[PDB]
Amino acid sequence: APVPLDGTYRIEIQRSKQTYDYTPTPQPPDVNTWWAFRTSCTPTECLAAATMLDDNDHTQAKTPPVRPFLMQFGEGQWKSRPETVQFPCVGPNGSPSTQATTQLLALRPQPQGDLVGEMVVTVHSNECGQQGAVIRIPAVASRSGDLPPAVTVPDPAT
Amino acid sequence: TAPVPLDGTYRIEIQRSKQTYDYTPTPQPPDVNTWWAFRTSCTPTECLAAATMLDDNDHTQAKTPPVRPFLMQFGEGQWKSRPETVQFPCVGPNGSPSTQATTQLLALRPQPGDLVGEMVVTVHSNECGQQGAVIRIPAVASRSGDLPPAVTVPDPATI
Repeated sequence: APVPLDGTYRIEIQRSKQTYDYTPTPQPPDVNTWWAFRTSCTPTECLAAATMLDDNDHTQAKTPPVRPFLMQFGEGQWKSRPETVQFPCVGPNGSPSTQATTQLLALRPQPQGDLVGEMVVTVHSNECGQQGAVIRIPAVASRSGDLPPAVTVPDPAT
Repeated sequence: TAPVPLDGTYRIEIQRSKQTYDYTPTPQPPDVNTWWAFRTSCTPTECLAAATMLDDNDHTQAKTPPVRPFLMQFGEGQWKSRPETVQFPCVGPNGSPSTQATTQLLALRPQPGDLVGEMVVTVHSNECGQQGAVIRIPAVASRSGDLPPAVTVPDPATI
């Protein structure tokens, strides 16, 4: 004979505390993407461009053509341009919505030819109560071989 | 000859973003140079560094009164300090002085043994029309010798 639920109740869902049931693989899984990179260096500044490759086949360009990934080196790191991305979300009230975000990738080179850095997501609007929140996601890039013959990369300077 | 008279309402527009300094062979404004006594503590999980600020006239001495110890943490290929919430005076698009809420930090990327990076100032309020503006200032740090004997640095893991 449980005590009856009668009346107004506030229900509080503590999302910041959510956990996954143990599993020996990252949850959510990492996002792995393959890129054909090319670099153009003036004696003033360096730019790199990247064409996205297919996940089922790293020998082929991804179709339809993904916009070329532009990165610029400066102040010790590679950094892409902030992309203004809309983002679905759920507000503190349960109501689904969408919030405005800036996303970029920063990548810092290491001796052996690998890079380490992060993706940075910034929320600019407050539809879901997160205006001003900054999410950082660790990132690793490693060169796994040379350009695939079937794939062009445009000149970064153009 | 005699000029056309100024009579009536006039809008005056001052294009600050286009301000320039009269030529001078030194950076304007001048670089800010500051000296720091650093010490590092690395666990196999994460590394921290702390720094005591040294005196502007005499690099052998701690700056007084004691500046808060400069905390930096290494992660994802760089040294980064914690965002300091700093109020900043400013003038709005209307001329009225005011002050805006800013977040400031320093990021420093190590090089084969110097460091290079930037200070990042973010504006969080809109009293001067700059909410969301991000200012980046290039930064260079170089080790110019050892710890001065007259100067302690706290353990980074303290606090």
